[PDB]
Amino acid sequence: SVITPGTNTSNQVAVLYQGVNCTEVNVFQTRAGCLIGAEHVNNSYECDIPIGAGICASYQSIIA
Amino acid sequence: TKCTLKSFTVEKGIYQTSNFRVQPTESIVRFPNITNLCPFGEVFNATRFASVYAWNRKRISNCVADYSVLYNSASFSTFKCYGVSPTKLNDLCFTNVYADSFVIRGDEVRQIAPGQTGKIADYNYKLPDDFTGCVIAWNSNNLDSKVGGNYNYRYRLFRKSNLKPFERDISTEIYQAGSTPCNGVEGFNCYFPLQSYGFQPTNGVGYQPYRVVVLSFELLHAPATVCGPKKSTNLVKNKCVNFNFNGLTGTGVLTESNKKFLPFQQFGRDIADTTDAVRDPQTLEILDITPCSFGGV
Amino acid sequence: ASVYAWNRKRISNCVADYSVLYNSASFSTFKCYGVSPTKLNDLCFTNVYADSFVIRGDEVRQIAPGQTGKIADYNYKLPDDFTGCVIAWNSNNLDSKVG
Amino acid sequence: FQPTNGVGYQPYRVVVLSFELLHAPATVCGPKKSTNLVKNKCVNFNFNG
Amino acid sequence: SALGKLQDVVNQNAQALNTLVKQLSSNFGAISSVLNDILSRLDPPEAEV
Amino acid sequence: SALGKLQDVVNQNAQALNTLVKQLSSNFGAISSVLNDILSRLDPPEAEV
Amino acid sequence: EVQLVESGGGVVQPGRSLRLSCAASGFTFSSYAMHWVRQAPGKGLEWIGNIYHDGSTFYNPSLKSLVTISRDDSTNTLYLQMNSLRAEDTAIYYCARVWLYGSGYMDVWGKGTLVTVSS
Amino acid sequence: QCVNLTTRTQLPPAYTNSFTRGVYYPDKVFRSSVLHSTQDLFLPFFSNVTWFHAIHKRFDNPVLPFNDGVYFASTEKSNIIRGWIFGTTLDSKTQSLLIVNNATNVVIKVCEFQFCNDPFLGVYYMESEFRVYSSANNCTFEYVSQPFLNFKNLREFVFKNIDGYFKIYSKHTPINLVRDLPQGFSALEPLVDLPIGINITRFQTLLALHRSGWTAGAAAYYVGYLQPRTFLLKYNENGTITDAVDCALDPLSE
Ligand SMILES: *[C@@H]1O[C@H](CO)[C@@H](O[C@@H]2O[C@H](CO)[C@@H](O)[C@H](O)[C@H]2NC(C)=O)[C@H](O)[C@H]1NC(C)=O
Ligand SMILES: *[C@@H]1O[C@H](CO)[C@@H](O)[C@H](O)[C@H]1NC(C)=O
Ligand SMILES: *[C@@H]1O[C@H](CO)[C@@H](O)[C@H](O)[C@H]1NC(C)=O
Ligand SMILES: *[C@@H]1O[C@H](CO)[C@@H](O)[C@H](O)[C@H]1NC(C)=O
Ligand SMILES: *[C@@H]1O[C@H](CO)[C@@H](O)[C@H](O)[C@H]1NC(C)=O
Ligand SMILES: *[C@@H]1O[C@H](CO)[C@@H](O)[C@H](O)[C@H]1NC(C)=O
Ligand SMILES: *[C@@H]1O[C@H](CO)[C@@H](O)[C@H](O)[C@H]1NC(C)=O
Ligand SMILES: *[C@@H]1O[C@H](CO)[C@@H](O)[C@H](O)[C@H]1NC(C)=O
Repeated sequence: SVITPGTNTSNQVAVLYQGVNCTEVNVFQTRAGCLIGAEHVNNSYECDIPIGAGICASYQSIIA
Repeated sequence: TKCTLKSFTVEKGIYQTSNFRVQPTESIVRFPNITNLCPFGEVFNATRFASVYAWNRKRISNCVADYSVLYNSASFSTFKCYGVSPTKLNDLCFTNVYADSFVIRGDEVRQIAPGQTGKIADYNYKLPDDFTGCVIAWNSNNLDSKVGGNYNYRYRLFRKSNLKPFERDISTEIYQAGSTPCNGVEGFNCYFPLQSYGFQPTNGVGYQPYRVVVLSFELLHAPATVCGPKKSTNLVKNKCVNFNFNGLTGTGVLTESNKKFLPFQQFGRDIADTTDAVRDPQTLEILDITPCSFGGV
Repeated sequence: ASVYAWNRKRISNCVADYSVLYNSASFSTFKCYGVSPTKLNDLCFTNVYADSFVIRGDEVRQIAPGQTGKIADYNYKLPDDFTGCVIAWNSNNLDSKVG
Repeated sequence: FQPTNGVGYQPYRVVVLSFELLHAPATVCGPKKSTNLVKNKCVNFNFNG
Repeated sequence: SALGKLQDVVNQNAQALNTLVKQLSSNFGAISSVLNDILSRLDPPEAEV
Repeated sequence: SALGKLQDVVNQNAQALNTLVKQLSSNFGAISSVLNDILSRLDPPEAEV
Repeated sequence: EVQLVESGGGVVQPGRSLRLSCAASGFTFSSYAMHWVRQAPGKGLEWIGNIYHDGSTFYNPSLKSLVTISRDDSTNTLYLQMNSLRAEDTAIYYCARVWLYGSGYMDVWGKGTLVTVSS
Repeated sequence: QCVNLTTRTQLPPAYTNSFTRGVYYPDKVFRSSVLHSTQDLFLPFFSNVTWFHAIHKRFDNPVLPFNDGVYFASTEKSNIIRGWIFGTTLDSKTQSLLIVNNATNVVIKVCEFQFCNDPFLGVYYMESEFRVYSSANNCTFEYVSQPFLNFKNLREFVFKNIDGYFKIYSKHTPINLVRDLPQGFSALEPLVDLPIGINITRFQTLLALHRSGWTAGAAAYYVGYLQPRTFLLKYNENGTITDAVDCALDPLSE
C-alpha cells in the first residue's frame, strides 16, 4: 500500500507492507505491517491517513 | 407490451419493451487499389523444397491473394485452417503473411498443427498455441521419390531443448552421449543430429513424401498489405452502413472528422477497443465512425 | 534366445534407471522411435515389455515400424504406432564360435 | 555366425523395450534424483509428488 | 473535500460503468474480443464456440 | 448464549473464509485440483483447458 | 572386419588443393551415409560434410565452397577435395559412417589424418 | 578496403541520466484525451544511459550488445553520425543489417557483409571515403528512402526487433543545451518498420572522419537499453502523447 499526500502538496510517499515483518523485506514495525519512508514520532495527533492498529500517517516529511 | 409483460391486460404506466436500432441500408467495402497478385505459384508449384530442419520462409506482402484457387483445388489432401475459415479467406485483408514450405513423411502431417508433439514439433518446426493460419499438405511421391532412394530431405532427430514457436535451427552441431565428453574418438562416439528420410516410391502410405506449406497471418495491427479479391465500393456519407475496411467489419455512419491523425496513424479506438475512426485506403482520408442511432422504446 | 522364440521379460513394480542403460557403451544401437532418450528418466509407464533375441547384423534394421524384411514379416513384427526404444549390440566376442 | 565374418554377418543381440500407457497404474518410473535439503528459506518443495 | 459523499457515489457509479465498458475488450479465452472479427473469420461450427 | 449475536458474525466470517479455502481443493471437473500436476501431466493445449 | 583408413595428410602451402581419401574395408559401402569431420588442436570437433548413396552432399553452413565430397561405390571409397586453403585449417580429419535405417549414431570411426598448413 | 585507426586516446565511457526520455508510440492507433496503460519494451525513467563522445582525440566505436532493444540519443551538429550496423557475428558467416544516411538518401540493406574492424565514412575539407564492408554476396532486403536527418540537433531513435520486424522510432528536436541531455518529455513517433527477419544481438554506430591523419568532429551519443514494463501514457486533445508514467519506477508512479 502506498501512503501519500496530494500530488499538489508533495511527491513524498511511504510504503506499507501488510502483515510483513521488517526483517523480511525510516523503517518502522507496526502491527499492520512494515512501514518504510515514514518517521515514527512519539507525539499523538488526529488521524489524517489511516494505517491501522492505531497507527496513522500525516504530512508536516511523512510522519507516522 | 402485452408480449413483454406476458399478460393480456396491461396496467397504467410506462414499460420498457425493446431497443430501437436503425438498420444499415447498403454495404460499402473499401480495400486498397493494389492489383498485384501474390506469388502462390512460386511457393506451391516450386520444383524443389527445403528440408524440415531448414524450412523455407517466404514473406508475402503488398499483393492481392486469391485464396479461392487453393481450397477448390483437389490436389491438397490436408487443408486444415486454425483461427480462420478457408471459405472466408477471400473476404479478409491480412498483414505479415508467411509461407513456410518443407517436405515431411506421411504420418507426420498430423504433427503440423498447434499443440502436437513429436520429433518435428519439438526439434524441427514448432507452431504456437495461438497460431492463426492454414496448414496445406499434399502427396508428392511422384516428384520427391527416386527408385534407389531419395536422400535430400532430413530432420533434426534431437535437440537439447524444445524449439520456440517459429524458430529455425539450421545449426548442425555435434552432441554428446553421457558421462564422457566429445573430445575425440577417445570417448563415447558422438551422435549426429540430422537424419535423412528414406523416400522410395514403393513405400506404403504414411512414409511417402508430403509437401507442406504453412500460411501464417497477423490479425489487424499495422496497415494491411495482403488483401483478397473483393472489389472496392464507393463511399457514402452520413448514412448507416455495414462497412468492411481491410477486414474490419462493423456498422455505423461515416462522417467527416477533425481529428489530426499523424501520418503513421490509421484507425482510432475507444475505451471499449471498438474502432471509432478509420483511414480509408486509396484516398487516405480520415472518416469518423459514429454508431447508428439506438435506444430504448 | 532365438528370434522365432524371442524372450519376453515383463518389467513392472520397479524403478527403472534408463541412465545406466543409455550411458552404457557396450550398446552399438540405442535407437528410439516413439519417445526421447533424455526424457526416459522423467516419464512413467505402466509396464515395459523387453523382447530379447539374436539376429544377423544386416537384419537389425528390420526391427522397425514400416520396415519390410524376412525378420519383420516372419520373425518379429512391430506396429506402425510403436512406442519405446530398440537397443542392439555386437556380440562377436561371446556368441560366435570358430566352428 | 563365424568370427571371420565382417560386420553385417556378425551376431547382434537385440532387446526391444515397449512401453504401455493403459489405465493401469504407472508402476515403472524413472530414477528419483534427490537433492540436499535446505531449511528456513522460501523454496519450491517437491516431496513424494 | 466537503462534498465527498456525493462525489464518492458519482465516482463509484462512473467507475462501475467504465469497468463494464472495459470488460468488452477482454476475449475471455477466445481468439478475439470483437464479435465481427469472429463472424467474418470463422465458419459457424467454430464461431459458435 | 448471551453473546450469540457477535459470535454469529465471527463464526460466519471464519466459515466463509474456510469455505473459500476449501474451494481450492475442488477440481471443478478437471483431472486434478493441483495446477502443477496438470502442467506436468499434460501438454499446454489440454493443460490450458 | 570393419576398417576405415585415410590418406592425404601432410604439410602443404595455403591455397593449394588437397584430396583426402577414406577407404572402407570389411563392410558393403551401400546403405550407409558417410561423414567428414575435423577437430583442431585445442578445439572441439567440427562437422564438415555428409554424402549419401544418391550423391546428395550436405555441407556445414559455417564453411562454404571450401570442400567437395565425392563418393565412389565401385571400390568403396570416399574423396574430399579441399580448395583455397586458409591458415586456420590445421586439423585432424576423421571419416565417419552412419546407418541410413536408424538414428544418427556414427558407430565406428577413422583413425584420422593430419593436415598442417604453413607458409 | 579497411583502415585501422591508431590515434585514439584511451578513456572509459561515461554514464548519465535518462530523465523521462525514450517514450515512443506503442501502436498505430489514434487516441485522444485518454490515459492508456500499455505493457511493452520501454526505456526506464531516470535510468543509467551510457555516454560516448567524439571530440578532438576521442572516436567511440565500441562493440555493444543489443539485448531486447536500444534507445539511441544523439547530440549532433555538422552531421557526423551516418548510420548503424546490426547483426550477431558481423561477418560473412551470418546475415547483417546496414543502415546508412549519406549525402543523398537513406539506404537499408540486409546482406552478409564482411565488415571492417573500423567501419567509417569520410568528409574531405565533400564525401569521398566509405570503408564499411569489403563484400556483399547474399542480399535479401533493400530499402531506399528519404533522409532521416554548441550542439544544435537532438536525434532520438528506438530500435526494436520483434517477430522478424525491426521497428525504428524517431524524433528530431531543436535544442540549445551544451553538454548533457535536456530534461523534458518528447514522444518518439514511429519512423519505419523493416521486415528484415534476422537475428540481432550486437550493433555498431557509424561515424564520419574529417580530413584536411584524421580529425573527429564534435558529437556525442547515448545508448540505453529497453526493458519490458508498463507505462501510463496521456493523450491530449490533439492525439499527442504529452506525459508518461513509469509503472514500476517508484511507489508514487505505481
Ligand atoms: C584492423 O585491426 C583488426 C584488429 O587488430 C584486424 O583484424 C585482425 O587482423 C589479423 C590480420 O591477419 C587477423 O589475423 C585477425 O584474425 C583479425 N582479427 C579480427 C577480430 O578480425 C584488421 O585486419 C585490421 N585491418 C587491417 C586493414 O589490417
Ligand atoms: C500449379 O500448376 C497447376 C497446373 O495447371 C495449376 O493448375 C495450379 O493452379 C498451380 N498452382 C498454383 C498455386 O499456381
Ligand atoms: C491507391 O492507394 C494508394 C495508397 O495505398 C494511393 O496512394 C493511390 O492514390 C490509390 N490510387 C487510386 C487510383 O485510388
Ligand atoms: C552508472 O553505471 C556506472 C558503472 O556502470 C556507475 O559507476 C554509476 O554510478 C551509475 N550511475 C547511476 C546513476 O546509477
Ligand atoms: C541469435 O544469436 C545468438 C548468438 O549469435 C544465439 O545465442 C541465439 O540463440 C540466436 N537466436 C536465434 C533466434 O537464432
Ligand atoms: C549513397 O549510397 C547509395 C547506395 O550505396 C549510392 O547509390 C549513392 O551513390 C550514394 N551517394 C553518395 C553521394 O555517395
Ligand atoms: C551465400 O553466398 C555464398 C558465396 O557468395 C554462396 O556460396 C551461398 O550459396 C549463398 N547462400 C545462399 C543461400 O544462396
Ligand atoms: C492542440 O491543437 C490546437 C490547434 O489545432 C492548439 O491550439 C492547441 O494548443 C493544441 N493543444 C496543446 C495542448 O498544445
